[PDB]
Amino acid sequence: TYAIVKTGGKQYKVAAGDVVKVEKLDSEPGASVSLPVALVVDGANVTSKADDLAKVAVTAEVLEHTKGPKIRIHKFKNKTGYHKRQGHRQQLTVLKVTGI
Amino acid sequence: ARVKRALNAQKKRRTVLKASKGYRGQRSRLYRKAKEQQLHSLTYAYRDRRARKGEFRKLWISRINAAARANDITYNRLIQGLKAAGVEVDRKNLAELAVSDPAAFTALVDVARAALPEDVNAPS
Amino acid sequence: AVPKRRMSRANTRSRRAQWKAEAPGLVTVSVAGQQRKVPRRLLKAARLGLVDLD
Amino acid sequence: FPSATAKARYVRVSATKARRVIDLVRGKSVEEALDILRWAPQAASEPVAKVIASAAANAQNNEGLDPSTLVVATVYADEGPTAKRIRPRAQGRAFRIRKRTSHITVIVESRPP
Amino acid sequence: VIKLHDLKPAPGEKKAKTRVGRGEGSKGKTAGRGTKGTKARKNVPVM
RNA sequence: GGAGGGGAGUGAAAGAGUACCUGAAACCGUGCGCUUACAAUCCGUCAGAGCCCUCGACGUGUCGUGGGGUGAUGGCGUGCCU
Repeated sequence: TYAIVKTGGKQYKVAAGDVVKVEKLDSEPGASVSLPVALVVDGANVTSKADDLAKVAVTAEVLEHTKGPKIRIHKFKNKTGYHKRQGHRQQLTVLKVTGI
Repeated sequence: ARVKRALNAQKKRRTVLKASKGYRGQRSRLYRKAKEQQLHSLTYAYRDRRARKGEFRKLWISRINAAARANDITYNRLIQGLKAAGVEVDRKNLAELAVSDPAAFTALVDVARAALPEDVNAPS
Repeated sequence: AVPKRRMSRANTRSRRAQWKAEAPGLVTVSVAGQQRKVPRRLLKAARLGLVDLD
Repeated sequence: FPSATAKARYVRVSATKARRVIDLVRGKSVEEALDILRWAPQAASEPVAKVIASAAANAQNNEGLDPSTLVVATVYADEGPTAKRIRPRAQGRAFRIRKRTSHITVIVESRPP
Repeated sequence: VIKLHDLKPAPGEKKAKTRVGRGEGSKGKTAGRGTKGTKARKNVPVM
C-alpha cells in the first residue's frame, strides 16, 4: 500500500519506511508530523474521493534538516558590461514515513 | 608600498580553471577562454533550470496521454474528468501511476469517465 | 596563401600521426657461427661477408 | 618486476625525431629492439640504441639480472633546452632558428619467458 | 585603561576613497565620464 | 668515442650535482580508465543509458538522504571586447 501526500506545494508517492526529501518544515529532528493525502492505493481498490482522503493522514518522522546543492548564478549580457553573481542553497527536511 | 599582483589574480584564475574541468580544447586550459565558456555555461544553466520544469511536465503529459489512449480516452477529456471528479493528483504522480500501477490508472480513468458530462459538446 | 586560423590540437595531432617510420623486417643469418638478424635485402651480402656486423 | 633505468640528457636531436624512432621498439625485447635500431635508416637510432644498451648493461651489472629476459618496458623522449639562432633573409629581415635537444629515458625490466 | 589600540575614529568620521576604473562592479572602463567628447579626455574651462 | 647515465659514496637533504633555493602557467610526452570510424558539433547546458572507481548497509550481490570519472542518445543554444 502507498499514498500520494502533499507537503510544501508538491506531492510525493510514499510507502511505509520511505525516506523523502521535502521543503523545510518547522519541526525538530526526531519529531513526528502528519500530512494530508491526495490519493491512497491500498492493494487493488483506489481511494480518490475528497472526504475519504480527508479522513486519512500520513505520519512521518523528521530525520534531519539538510541543504540543497549549491547553485551558482552569474547573469550576463554581452556588449553591456553587466554581470551579477549570486549563490543559493535551498533548505530541506528529510522525512521518513512511519505509516499510512 | 609596491604591491605584486600574483596572489590576488591566481586566486580567481584557479577558481575559474577548476570550474572548467572536462571542457574541450582551449576552454579547459586557458583562463580567458575558460572564463568566456563559464559565462556561457552559467547562463545556460540558469535558463535550463527554468525550462526543466516544462520539459518534465511535457514528458509526463506524453506518458499520461499514451496510458489514457490505452484505456480508450483522450488526455484532454481525462484531465477534464479528473478535475470534475475533484481528484488532486498532479501529472508527475499520474505518469508514475501510468508506468508503475496500471490498475490504479485504469481505476482513475473509470472515475474520470464517470465524472464527465453525458454530451461533452453540449453548450453546458 | 596564409593560414586563416590556428589549428586545433585534434586536427594537428591527427595529421601529425601520419609522419612515422616503418620497422624493417629482419631474418636470421649465420656469420662466423653466431646467429644474428639482418634485412632480407642484405642476406646474400651477409653470407658473402660484405656487410659489417657489430 | 625488477628493473633498471638509463637516461640520455641533452642529446642533440629534436624530441619528435627521437619519438619517431622510439615508437618502433616499445614493449619489445632488448635484443630485438637493438636489432631494429641497428637496421633503422634514421639518424636518431644511434642515441636511442645507446640508451637502451646502457640500460641493459645497468640491469645486468648493478642488479645482476639475466640479459636474455630483459624487455623495453618504458621509453620516452622529452624536450631539452633549445638554442636560438638567426638566419638572415631577403630584404633585410632576420628569422629565428631553433636548435632543439631532448632527454631520452629507458626502463628495462626482467619478465619470465 | 586606554591603550594605543583602543583609539578609534568617531562614527562617520572616515569614509572610504572611491577608486575608479577598477572593474565593472563599481565604476569601470569609464570612471563616470560617459562616451567620447571633449569632457571624456581632459576638461572644459569655467569661462 | 664522448656527452650522459647506473651503482657506490659525501651530505640533514643530491625531490641541493657547480644545467645547482623554492620550481607556477603556457607548451611537449608516457602509462591507466571511459569514449569515439552513417556522422553536419560558438563545442556548452539540462535530462540521460552503459562502463569504471569510491563510501555505508545488509550477504554471497543489492540498495542508499550517497559521492566521483567518462559519456551513447534527446531538448535548448548566433564567442568576448569596442
